[PDB]
Amino acid sequence: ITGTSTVGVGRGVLGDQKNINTTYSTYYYLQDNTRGDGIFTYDAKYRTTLPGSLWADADNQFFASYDAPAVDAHYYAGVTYDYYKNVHNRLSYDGNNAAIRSSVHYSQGYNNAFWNGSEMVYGDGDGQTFIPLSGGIDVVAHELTHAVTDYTAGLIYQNESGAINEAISDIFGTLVEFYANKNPDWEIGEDVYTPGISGDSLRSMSDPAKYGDPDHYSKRYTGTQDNGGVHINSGIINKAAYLISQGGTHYGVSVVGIGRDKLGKIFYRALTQYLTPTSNFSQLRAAAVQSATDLYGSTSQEVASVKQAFDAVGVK
Ligand SMILES: [Ca+2]
Ligand SMILES: [Ca+2]
Ligand SMILES: [Ca+2]
Ligand SMILES: [Ca+2]
Ligand SMILES: [Zn+2]
Repeated sequence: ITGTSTVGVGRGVLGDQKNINTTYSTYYYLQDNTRGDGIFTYDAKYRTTLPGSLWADADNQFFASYDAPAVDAHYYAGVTYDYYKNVHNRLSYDGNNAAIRSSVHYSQGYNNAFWNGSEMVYGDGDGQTFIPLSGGIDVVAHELTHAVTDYTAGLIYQNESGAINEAISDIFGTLVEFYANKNPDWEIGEDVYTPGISGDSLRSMSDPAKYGDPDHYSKRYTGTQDNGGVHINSGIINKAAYLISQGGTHYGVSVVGIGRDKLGKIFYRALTQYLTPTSNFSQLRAAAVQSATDLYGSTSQEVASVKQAFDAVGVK
C-alpha cells in the first residue's frame, strides 16, 4: 500500500511487548517500509488460499490474541533481514532487497511453518504440539533461510542435498537467535513446541541423538520417508556445525571451537560460493574447508577445526 511510515506497538505470541513498523493509509497495515522493498504480513484467516489479506488494523495497537502471530512474524522477519544485512552484507534473500511476505493463521490447527518458494507461511499450531509458529525466532529465521538457499546454492530438497539444505536453515536460524540475544541456545523450536512440557524442542544441534536423530554418518537414515531423511540426517551436519563453533570431543575426536561468528562466515561463504543443487555431505566438507581456507589460510586453526568436526561426525 502507499501511505505514511509509522510505528505501532503490540504483543507477540509469548506475551512480550514490541514496537513494529507499519504503514498508515486509512488503516494501519503490517507493512514495514524501512527494510529493502518492504516486509508485508498477511492474514490467511484460517484458510489455505495465499497470501490472504494484507494485515489491516484500525488503531496501530496489536494487543488482541488474534494479532499475536502477525506481530511476531512481522518483527522476526525484520530481525532476520537485519542479521543478513549487517553480518553478511546481503540485502534480503535474493541479494537485491526482494520484499519479504508472510501469511499467518494458515489453515486450522496446522503444526508447521514453511517457505513455499515465494513467501513464508505459518500455522497457529493445535495448542498442544505447537503454539503459533512465528513466536519462535529460530523457526522464522530457519524458514527464511530456505529462501536464501533457493537463490544461491539451490540445494534440492531430497537425500543428502536436502539434509544440507535443512541443516543450513537450522544453523542460520540459531545464529539469528544468538544475534537477537533472545535467550539463545543450540536447540530448534523450543519457544513454540509443546507448551505443556518444559525443556524440550523439535531438534537439538548440540546433541541430535536426544530426539533420536543421527549424530554420525554411520547412523544416517537410508530409507524414503521425509524425502530421504532431510529432517533426520540434518542432525549429522548440525552436530558438525555445533562442534566447529563450540568445540568438544565426539566419538573420540577432539575439536577446538572457533566460535559462532566464524562458523557463520565459513558456512555463508560455502553456501553462496561453492555449494550446488546436488552437493552431498562429502562436497559440503570440501566447500567448508575451502571457505575456511579462503578466509583464514590453509594452515589456520579454523581450517583445522572444520576438518576435525567433519571427521568427528564421520564425513570424509
Ligand atoms: Ca488494534
Ligand atoms: Ca532459545
Ligand atoms: Ca533455539
Ligand atoms: Ca515444550
Ligand atoms: Zn526447513
